[PDB]
Amino acid sequence: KDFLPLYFGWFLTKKSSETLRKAGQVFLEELGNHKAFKKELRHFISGDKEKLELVSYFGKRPPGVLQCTTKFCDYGKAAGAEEYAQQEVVKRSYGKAFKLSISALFVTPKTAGAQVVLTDQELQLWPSDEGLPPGSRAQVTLGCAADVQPVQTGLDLLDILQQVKGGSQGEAVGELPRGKLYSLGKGRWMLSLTKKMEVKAIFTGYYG
Repeated sequence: KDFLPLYFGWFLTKKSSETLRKAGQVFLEELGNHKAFKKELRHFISGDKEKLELVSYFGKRPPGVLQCTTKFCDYGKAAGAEEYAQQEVVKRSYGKAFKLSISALFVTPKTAGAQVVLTDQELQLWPSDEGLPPGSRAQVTLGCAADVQPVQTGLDLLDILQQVKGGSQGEAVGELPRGKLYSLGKGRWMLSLTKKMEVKAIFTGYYG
């Protein structure tokens, strides 16, 4: 038996990764500057030379190219890993190029990320291990706070998408070049892009 990757996912191309990463940074710089954000600072961090630099706050960022993870396998140790990797669709798609659609950027006290909206064919690659449809958790992580783990970004996203589903999104508290800014409370923020970003990526396995 040959062992599996650390994980499967869509790995963005150099160009797409650079584009998204840069858009992510601009958003953190813009957000940290926004009046509506500075007002809610107490809900973002507990601690207290007045401005918070969000780029600094999300002090852990992906070292290489950005990526959208499907199944964490831990070389076969993760539950369902073998079952996921044995699927025809996974084996067929391995090394194939895809286009991912980014619909929004979001920030919480724990993570910063980009929401990915998967096509139906891409959803075939989403593992099957709430009231939101499958694949809602899909995202690209842009940054995390010092003690936060990668799995958190997907959780943060779902929590945001639930707030939207319930109509607690609210009126846009601002307008950024790329879209409307929304305050969901508890340090949560979302930029709904006027125009969805398309990024190119390759579906494959990372071995560490």
